[PDB]
Amino acid sequence: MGKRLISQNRGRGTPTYRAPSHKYKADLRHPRVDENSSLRGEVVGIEHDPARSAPIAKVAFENGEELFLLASEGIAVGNIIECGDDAEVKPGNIVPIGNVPEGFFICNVESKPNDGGKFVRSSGVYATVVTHEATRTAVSMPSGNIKWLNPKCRAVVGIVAGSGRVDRPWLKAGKKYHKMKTRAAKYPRVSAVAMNPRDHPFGGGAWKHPGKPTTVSRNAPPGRKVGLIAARRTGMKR
Amino acid sequence: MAKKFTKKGRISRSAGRFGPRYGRKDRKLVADLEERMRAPHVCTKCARPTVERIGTGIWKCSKCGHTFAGGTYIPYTSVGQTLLRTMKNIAEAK
Amino acid sequence: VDKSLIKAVKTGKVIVGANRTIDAAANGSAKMVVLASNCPEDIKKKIQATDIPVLEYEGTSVELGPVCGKPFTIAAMAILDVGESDILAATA
RNA sequence: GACCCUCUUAAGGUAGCGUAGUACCUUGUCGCUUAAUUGGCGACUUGCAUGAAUGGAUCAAUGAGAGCCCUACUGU
RNA sequence: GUGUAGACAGCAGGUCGCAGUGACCAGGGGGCUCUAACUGUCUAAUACCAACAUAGGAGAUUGCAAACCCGUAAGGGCUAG
RNA sequence: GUAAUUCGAGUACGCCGAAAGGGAAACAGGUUAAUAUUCCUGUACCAUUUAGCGUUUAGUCUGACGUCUCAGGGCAAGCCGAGCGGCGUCGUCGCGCCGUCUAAGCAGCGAACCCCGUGGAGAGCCGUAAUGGCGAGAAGCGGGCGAAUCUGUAAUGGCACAAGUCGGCUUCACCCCGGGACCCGUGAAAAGGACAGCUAAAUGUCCGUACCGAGAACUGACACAGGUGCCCCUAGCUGAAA
Ligand SMILES: [K+]
Ligand SMILES: [K+]
Ligand SMILES: [K+]
Ligand SMILES: [K+]
Ligand SMILES: [Mg+2]
Ligand SMILES: [Mg+2]
Ligand SMILES: [Mg+2]
Ligand SMILES: [Mg+2]
Ligand SMILES: [Mg+2]
Ligand SMILES: [Mg+2]
Ligand SMILES: [Zn+2]
Repeated sequence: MGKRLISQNRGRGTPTYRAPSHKYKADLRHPRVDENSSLRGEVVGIEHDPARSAPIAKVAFENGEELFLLASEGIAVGNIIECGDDAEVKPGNIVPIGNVPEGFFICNVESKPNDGGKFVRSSGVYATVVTHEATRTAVSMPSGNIKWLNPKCRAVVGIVAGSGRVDRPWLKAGKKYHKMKTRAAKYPRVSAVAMNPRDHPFGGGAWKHPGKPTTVSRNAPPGRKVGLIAARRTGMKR
Repeated sequence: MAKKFTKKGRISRSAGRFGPRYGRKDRKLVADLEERMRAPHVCTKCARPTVERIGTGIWKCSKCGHTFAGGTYIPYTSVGQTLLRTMKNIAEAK
Repeated sequence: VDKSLIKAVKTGKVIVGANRTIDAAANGSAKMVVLASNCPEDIKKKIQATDIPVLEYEGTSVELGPVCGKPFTIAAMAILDVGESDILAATA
């Protein structure tokens, strides 16, 4: 058994690959709202989220529950966040995407209604509402894909705060090191061609090279799915 | 009013803290980012250039205490302002 | 109107600043108060309902300053004497 | 030794670099460096068997990295 | 002379020695090349390197009941994403 | 779940996990051959239970926080001059050294920050070491809140029952307080405490405590030139300096 790969080590769940969950502020999700209900809350603070490197808003709701929300750009302390099917479609409000006009920017979008918000959550990203239909509503993802969602899926109106985070180059291994201390990701990473053959499919050889094509089949088993996985194509576009 | 901007000194800007490290391209990028982020930013609540970054994406007004979530290095992005202008045009039209 | 606001200060008694404006409203010596687009209403609805008229300026407190000779900002601008002016009629 | 054809059983090395940490022949030829240098550097290069993220060329700063030279220093 | 002060900086004159940072402590310097950009890591006990890492550049998969991965299962890592 | 388990992830409920994190409260002197904030003397303090005397403000604050840099105040140590008391030196001189002490507790004052009341400041004024501040209310003037430390008391204890009295300078590497800068890094939690307690009596169990802590008490077979630990501390001169 030429040793297991880094991906298999991470799947094992060892401490080297686990997130420092105790360092994080909140499991960001929409407040739980019953069918045909609404809740209002006011923003009391804007805090740094170590798990995302983007601000989060602390919201005190009418029901006596205090919750951390994924902050949209422009959300300010003292703002009244409304969440409901009848809520005004305004930045920071959590409304169903069936009530959002075409061309509006949404974020923290539920995969299914009441899911808590799955898509469009990183700093600066946003989704655009494209079409409305009777049972489906379509949005353009930050990836460019068109996603057909239930119109009852809730989303906060606006874009995610923290835009331009990666415009500043790391410039230095130490800065990225400090970012990686709060993440599960292993830093730094050794290239596979630099490893021995017992440690990677690409390892070994008198000189550094994979020895086999780096595009691997989608059928390849664990310990073998390395390099370009099921690549449609390779190279820079001609 | 500013530093002794010598005959050659106006290139590194705040990226002079890095010396000859990291290449000219990324030093220029970081220097431009610092210049844009250190600029005065007008408060949307009191309308004076007193908005400073309190954290990564967190901005506060030194006068009125207005704190909000914005860009990482800029209080207001162009996409967010586009959203605001779309909603404002809709509101005006009706 | 480009001189009426300016004429109200060139030849008129006014007191700029929310503290002195509130004092003038309290004692009544102010014919009215001129408030910017940014002034709250937690202490202002009481002065509105009173016989002191409340006027709304077409711009923020930052720009209401420079139209009245003051390099600084003015939020509440209770006038005292119109003088060579009839600004009270324009207010109401 | 450019240019028509070939041999083309996909194509036939572009920019560069080049006797290289890659050059077998080989201590290659020339120039500087020495009294004299299988050396170092520069140029030329018929590249046994260079070449573009199997990254090419190049490079300020950095280096207990590898060579050569000048000066100073010395029981080497 | 500066300074509230502690002190610090400077001047004039005289003078001894072979020698005044007198001991102690304490860079030798420069030129031309190869190579790796750099700080960093490494064969604990023969290899501190041009090897590893790095920021930068590029490609690939995946819209999340995802991609990738662990488990015989129950269920997990990545993911308070 | 597993063929099954002493095996297995998750969930729920519990429970443990720090002699360097948080944390109710004690000091000086003496005493032994060897223990001493533990015994003794003196002077304190904390917690619970009980009894009496009175009661919520209630949910907040505190505990409770990173890196770098800097101002102000204090202070252990250090240094200088005078007096006093010893010792040394004394070929000449009159210098050199040592000492000239003093705990907690209790009471008193309170710098910065912050807040409140007046005030009305721009062809600009007020500040800082620096950044700064200001009609969205500067300076100035009053008030409140609020430190380290200092002062007194404890003042009779120890000292050759020898002196024991004074001043000044500086102050790290310690304490208090405030500012600024940085972060694609944001720097713990919970117990406990405070906000209504005063007086009296009783109670405060259990475990550790010697000594070494290393060129001989640990570890490396050793009274081992290694390692653990240089982990935390350190006087005068020279000198930037440990
Ligand atoms: K591995
Ligand atoms: K790598
Ligand atoms: K490159
Ligand atoms: K002991
Ligand atoms: Mg293999
Ligand atoms: Mg030689
Ligand atoms: Mg190519
Ligand atoms: Mg290197
Ligand atoms: Mg490498
Ligand atoms: Mg415990
Ligand atoms: Zn503002």
